[PDB]
Amino acid sequence: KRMDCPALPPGWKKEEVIRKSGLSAGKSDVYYFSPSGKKFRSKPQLARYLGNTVDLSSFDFRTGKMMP
DNA sequence: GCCACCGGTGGC
DNA sequence: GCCACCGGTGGC
Ligand SMILES: [Ca+2]
Repeated sequence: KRMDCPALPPGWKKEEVIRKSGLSAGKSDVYYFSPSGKKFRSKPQLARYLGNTVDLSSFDFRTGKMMP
């Protein structure tokens, strides 16, 4: 389920998806959804989309929390 | 053509 | 040996 992510700017949501088949079955992937609905799979991709005005240095992609 | 899904690996 | 990061792609 897509859950609100207050660590991000307004509108952002986070989803954890459990892999269903293959040797990695049971592994989790984390996705973030922009307010406009675009999907992001890594902190570099996320940071490039948001740009310099948003400080993600303390941002922990896997947990979705600021981890300082 | 798109994209959800799993596999591969460079850097640590 | 692990995993952040992203490539390949089958099913639509
Ligand atoms: Ca916020």
